[PDB]
Amino acid sequence: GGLTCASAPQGTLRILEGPQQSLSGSPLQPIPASPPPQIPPGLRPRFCAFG
Amino acid sequence: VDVVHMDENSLEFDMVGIDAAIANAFRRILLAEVPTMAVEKVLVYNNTS
Repeated sequence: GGLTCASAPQGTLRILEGPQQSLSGSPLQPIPASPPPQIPPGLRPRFCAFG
Repeated sequence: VDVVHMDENSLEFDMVGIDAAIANAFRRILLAEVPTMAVEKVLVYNNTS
């Protein structure tokens, strides 16, 4: 138990978690565009001129 | 004058050969110068509504 000074280390291992990327890199999934306003069907001339 | 349709509370007719001055005179009299009866003074006694 003299606890002498040992030599300098050769290198460094570093352990850390890696993320999973099987999900991302996929084609994007955007929010679907709301439709442009379309005229309602069944619009008729309700007003007829008097006389 | 040619009457098209007349029931209660509606009347379509024609005036043929009269000018816009007299026709507009008749329209304006009907709008604003034929007299009727309408409520003017309201004497309230109680109104809890």
